[PDB]
Amino acid sequence: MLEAQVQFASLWKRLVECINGLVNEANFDCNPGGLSVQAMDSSHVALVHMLLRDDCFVKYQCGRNSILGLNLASLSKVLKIVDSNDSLSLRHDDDSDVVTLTSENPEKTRKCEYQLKLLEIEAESMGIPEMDYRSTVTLNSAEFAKIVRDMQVFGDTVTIAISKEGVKFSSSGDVGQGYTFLQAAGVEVTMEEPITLSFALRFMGIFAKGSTLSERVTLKFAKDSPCMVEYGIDNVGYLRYYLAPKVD
Amino acid sequence: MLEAQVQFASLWKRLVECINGLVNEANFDCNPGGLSVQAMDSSHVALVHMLLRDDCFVKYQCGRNSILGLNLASLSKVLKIVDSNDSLSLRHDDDSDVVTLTSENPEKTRKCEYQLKLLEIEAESMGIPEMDYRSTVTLNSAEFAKIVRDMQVFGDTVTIAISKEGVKFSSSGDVGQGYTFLQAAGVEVTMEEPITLSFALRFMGIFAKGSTLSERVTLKFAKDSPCMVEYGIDNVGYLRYYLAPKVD
Amino acid sequence: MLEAQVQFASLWKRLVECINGLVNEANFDCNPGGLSVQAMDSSHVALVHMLLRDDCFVKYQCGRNSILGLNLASLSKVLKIVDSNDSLSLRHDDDSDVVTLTSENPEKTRKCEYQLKLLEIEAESMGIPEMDYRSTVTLNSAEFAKIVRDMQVFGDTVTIAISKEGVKFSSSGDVGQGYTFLQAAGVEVTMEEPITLSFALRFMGIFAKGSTLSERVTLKFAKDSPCMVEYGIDNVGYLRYYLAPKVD
Ligand SMILES: NC(=[NH2+])NCCC[C@H](N)C(=O)O
Repeated sequence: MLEAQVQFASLWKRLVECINGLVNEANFDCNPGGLSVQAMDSSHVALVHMLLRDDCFVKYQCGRNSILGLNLASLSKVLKIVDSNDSLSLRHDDDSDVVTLTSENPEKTRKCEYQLKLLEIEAESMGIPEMDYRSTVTLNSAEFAKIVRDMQVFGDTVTIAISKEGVKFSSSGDVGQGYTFLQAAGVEVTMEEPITLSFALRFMGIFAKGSTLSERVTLKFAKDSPCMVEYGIDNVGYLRYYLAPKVD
Repeated sequence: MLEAQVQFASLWKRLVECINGLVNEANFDCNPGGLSVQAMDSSHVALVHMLLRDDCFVKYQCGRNSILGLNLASLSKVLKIVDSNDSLSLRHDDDSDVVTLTSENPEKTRKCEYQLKLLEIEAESMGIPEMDYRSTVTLNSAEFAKIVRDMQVFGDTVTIAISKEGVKFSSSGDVGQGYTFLQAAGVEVTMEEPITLSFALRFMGIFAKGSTLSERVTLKFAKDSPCMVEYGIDNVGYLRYYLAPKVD
Repeated sequence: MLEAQVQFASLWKRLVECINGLVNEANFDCNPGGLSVQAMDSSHVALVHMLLRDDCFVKYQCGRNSILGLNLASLSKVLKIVDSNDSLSLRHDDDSDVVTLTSENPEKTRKCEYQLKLLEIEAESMGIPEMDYRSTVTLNSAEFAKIVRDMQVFGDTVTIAISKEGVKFSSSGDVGQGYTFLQAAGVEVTMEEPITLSFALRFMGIFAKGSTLSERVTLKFAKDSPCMVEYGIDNVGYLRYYLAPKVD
């Protein structure tokens, strides 16, 4: 059986939101190292990889590796009612077809218990592309979020140009033609060459909801290669998205 | 001939929003002892009693045991645009066919006068449930209101277990099962029975709007009988809702 | 070679907003006088004159006098993404098909630059009553706004009645009848004959959105005259609406 208590459900609420944006069901891999969702979107273009490390939690027990299919829709619909500042313990007793969240008040005056059915989740097609990333750029997560919401009013394909002295997000639509430019303030560009990719803005949008977790996001790029955008969870996990460049 | 000025219009606004959830039109029973609204919902499962005692107001004139039929659709739409912190004078002149709401700011610089046509509404047979209740829980009005929204993500029916330990709202549906357990002292049980009934959340919802009126709420239960939810309005009135149990 | 840099873009934002209320597109007359929009709604009942004198900018520049046709909806969408507290340099160049907006922060570490197609629009045919204005009445822009959306719960014709006592805003319909009355010698009435006209609230609504600019608002009237509602952009320009009265 697995047991994993978070001090503040804050985290789970902020986390499941991000990943429910990409996929409506995902397998949690629970080894003793910690919890680990790694799923693809249905178009096989974007991949989430989240790791919560054991020291993320106040209580963690997972003797042997169980895999739990959860419906992230339902999980979302529940965590939406769990209070920010309540604790949330997630258990599964090994034989059962259910997982169980339990939410206590600091002052123990109120206890909530919800239980969700597990699923058989079919395809773990996967393949964490991890190549070598030449170009990097790091910025206030919420700025990144605004910039994709901004580029969205124009077209549906942000074009990111990276150069010694800053980064240029450009889009184009019927409304006209935008560009936001961030001078290398703040904004830690640190590349090897000039480098320009483009990207489905739908997905950048799903990823940018990341800003709920980390003051700062990091985008990593390489030619012909999936960008990765990584949100650091404290020093106790990562939410990490990869997305195929647009070509054709 | 009647006039009822209240100092802070907030009271009227919050009240009409409360009973408007349940019914579209209702009779404003005006005695020398106070205003009373008694009204059953169209599906005959659910009752409002609303009393505002004579002291609740500032001016309150009413010899005659005079009645008023009022379109709460209309009344609500008007009270919407009346400043929370303005005076609201409800007047009806020796047999008009219209009520007049009149409104002034403290500084007497703005005056608002609204006129509503009255209805004939048959005073409903309905009558109040007769039971004395031996099982009472009192809890924070807003925690109550949260727990219905909470439970409604699962089902359309909520089971309320009263026990010396405390009340336990359970519900179930497609998403899965939940409950919210409260402990006694937040919460004031007065049981003498392992008594546990079930109820329509559509209605528990409508009721819990009561939170706008009173920081606490009392629920009363008789074995196989209508529950009452009471919202004390200062010590100058009550809003009382009664609802039928779900049974076999 | 037009250039028109405001310092706080919130003005461009708050303006286009008001006037987009009335028309989807509008010519921007750019004398070295300054920018002026002049335009009519589809139904040719209502008129917008706005003028920003050159003193209004921090870098005006306009040798000759170009007209600029703009899709206001396209411009409004772009201006929604622009930060209140940034630069906003406008700019047409000779024979050029496209105008260009250009935000930049105080801290000069984020250049934004957008590019809209110009339209061709049949220059304004009907062009200002240019009247006396017998009756006047100034009052808080925000209260005026409140009062129109008040009278909208009733009907969609407001009857404005002025005497020296104050100004009554009357309105009737299915719900009933309201009148909001304000008092003089903070309501700056002053007429030369009590008169009382009527108007479409549809349009008073669209106007009132000017409350975002001037804190006060001046209404002017005259028997069977196109009323006007003025809004000083403090003193670096104005925004003027004119509306045909409803007549018998
Ligand atoms: N668009 C992608 N995510 N492509 C990834 C490469 C192909 C395949 N997933 C593999 O590496 O085995």
